[PDB]
Amino acid sequence: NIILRVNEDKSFLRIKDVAKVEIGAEQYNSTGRLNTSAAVPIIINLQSG
Amino acid sequence: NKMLELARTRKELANVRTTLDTSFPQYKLIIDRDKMKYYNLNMQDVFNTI
Amino acid sequence: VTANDVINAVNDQNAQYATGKIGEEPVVNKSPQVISITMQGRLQTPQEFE
Repeated sequence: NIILRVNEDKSFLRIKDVAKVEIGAEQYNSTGRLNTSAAVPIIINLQSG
Repeated sequence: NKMLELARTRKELANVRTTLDTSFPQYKLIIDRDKMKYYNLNMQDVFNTI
Repeated sequence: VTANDVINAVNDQNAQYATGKIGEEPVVNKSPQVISITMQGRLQTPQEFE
């Protein structure tokens, strides 16, 4: 419902008209598996000393 | 508040208090975005004026 | 022409970088490969600043 423009016919141009909005992810490429089963890998690094 | 009442009524504790106070008066600003853009107004300009 | 017109033209036409990736998830699905698009606005030689 963010108003991009007003059409002078007292009608509003909104983002829904020109775009498709959804809650997705920042990046979709990387993945992780645990025995052929999707999982989120957490790499833990040991602090020095 | 419920937890504080439970701690007050039993469990061998003398003083139980919370510093969470939600009684402060506030003015909630409701922006009519349709009316705000019906006049050619930017939101940031409005809040800079405020 | 004023010196401001030169400041603005140099500041605008000598520009940093902008990149993207074409053929990347999720818009393109099961693409054969991923290609990166790079655009540069930088000027390096005095003839390019003239």
